[PDB]
Amino acid sequence: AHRPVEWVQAVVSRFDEQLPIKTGTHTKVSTEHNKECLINISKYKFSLVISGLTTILKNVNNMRIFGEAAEKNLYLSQLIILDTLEKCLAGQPKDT
Amino acid sequence: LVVFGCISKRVSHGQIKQIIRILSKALESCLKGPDTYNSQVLIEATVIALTKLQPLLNKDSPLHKALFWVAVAVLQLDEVNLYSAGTALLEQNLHTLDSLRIFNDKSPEEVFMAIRNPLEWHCKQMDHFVGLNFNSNFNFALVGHLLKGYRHPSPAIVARTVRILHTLLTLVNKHRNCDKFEVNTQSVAYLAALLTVSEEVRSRCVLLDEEVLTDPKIQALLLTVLATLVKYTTDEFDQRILYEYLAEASVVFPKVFPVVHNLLDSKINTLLSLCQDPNLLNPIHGIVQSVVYHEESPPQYQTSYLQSFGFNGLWRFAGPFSKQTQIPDYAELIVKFLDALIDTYL
Repeated sequence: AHRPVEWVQAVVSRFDEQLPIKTGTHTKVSTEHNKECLINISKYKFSLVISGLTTILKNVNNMRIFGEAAEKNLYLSQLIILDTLEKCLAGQPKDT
Repeated sequence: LVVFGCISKRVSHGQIKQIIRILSKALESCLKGPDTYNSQVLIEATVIALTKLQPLLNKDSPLHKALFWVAVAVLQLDEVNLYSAGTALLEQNLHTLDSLRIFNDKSPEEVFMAIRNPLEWHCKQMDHFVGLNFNSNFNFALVGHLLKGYRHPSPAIVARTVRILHTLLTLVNKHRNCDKFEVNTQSVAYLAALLTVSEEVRSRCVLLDEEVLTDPKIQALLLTVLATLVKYTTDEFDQRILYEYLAEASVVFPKVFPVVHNLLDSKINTLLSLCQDPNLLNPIHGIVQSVVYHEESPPQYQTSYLQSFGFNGLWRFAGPFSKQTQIPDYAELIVKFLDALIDTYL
C-alpha cells in the first residue's frame, strides 16, 4: 500500500494525538520534531501532506468550543496549524 | 546416557553411531507418538552425551564435522531445552575443532559445508522447507539459526550464543588472514549480529561499506537481519543503535531499503505512534523520508528478492519460541538427514 503513505498517515495520527485543543508537556519536545516531520514531508508528499493538513484544519475549524478554555486552546491550535501549513507551502517548490 | 557420558574416559565409533541412531529413533517416535514428554528428554540426553563424548574421539574421526550439522539440526527443532543442548554442543564442537587445528587452512564454510555435500539431497529439501539455504548464504544461515539465542528464556544461553558468534567471526576473519573486526563479505553477518551486544563491535563500526557491500543480495540480507534483530528486541540502547544503523544504510542504500520495510512495518507503526524518543525518532524520520523519496522499486526490490534467494525464513525463524508445534513438522527431514549422515560415516 506504498507504506511511506502509511507512515505519513501515522504522522497524521501523531498530530491527532498532540492536541492543545483536546489534550490541553509530553507533546512538546517530540511534537516540534513531529511537526518538522510533516514540514519536511511537504517537500515530497506534496498532495498527500496538503490533504492531511487541510483535513486537520477543517476538523479544527468545524468545532464547538462551548467551554471557556476550549476557545483559548483552539486559538493556539489553529495558529500552530496555520504556521505549519504556511511553512510547508513556502518549502514546497513552485515546480510542484 | 548422561551418566555414561560424564563418566566415560574413552569412546568408540560404534558408541557414537549407536547414540546417533538412538537420537534418530527418538526423533522418529516424537513425530508420530504423542508421548513427547519422554522422547524430548531422551533427545536432549542424547545430545548432552555427545557434547561430552566428542572431545574424546580420535583426531582422525570423520564425525567431528558431522557433529556440527547434528547440532544445527537439533537447533532446528525449536525447543528451548533442545536448543540449549544444541548450543552447548556447538560450543564444544567449535572448541574441539579449534584445539585440533583444523580451521587453520580452511574457512568455516569450507569445512562444515564440505561434509554435507555428499548427502546434500535431503539437506537441500530440509533447507528449502525451512528457508535457510546454506548453499545460498552459509554464514547468514548460521547467523539466522544462532539468532534465537537472544530470544531464549534462560540468560545463560544468550552468553553462549554470543561466545559462539565471537568464535565464528574470529575464525572467519583469521581464515582470510585479516583483522578480527575487519568488515568483509563474510564477516558482515557476524559483525551485525554482535554489534547489538559487544561493546568492541559497537566501536569499530564503516558498518555499511559501499565499496565492499556492492552485491545487492548481501546488503539485502544484512538489512533483513538487522530488521529481524530489531523487531523482537526490547533493549533501548540496542534499539537506538539498530535504528541509527538502519537509517545510515537507507541513506547509503535507498534501493534495497524498500524490501526490508515490510518486516519493519509493525515496528515503525508502533514507534511512530507511541515512541517519544527524539533521538530514535530522528533516524526513523529520515528512513521514512528516504522511503517516500523513492517510489520506483519493482518486485525484484521486494521480499521476493530474498524469497528467490531461498532465505525467506530469516524474517520468521528468529522469533519467539513456540510450544511443541513445529517439532513434528520438519522431523521427517531431520530424521532422514540423520539416517543419511549415519549411513555415510558408519
